Amino acid sequence: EKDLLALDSWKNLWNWFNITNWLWYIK
Repeated sequence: EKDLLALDSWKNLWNWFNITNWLWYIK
């Protein structure tokens, strides 16, 4: 129950990119 595409384990990578956090200053 832990393949490579385990969305439960990928959720960590999708949260890694916090562009909305550093993008707050691009506007």
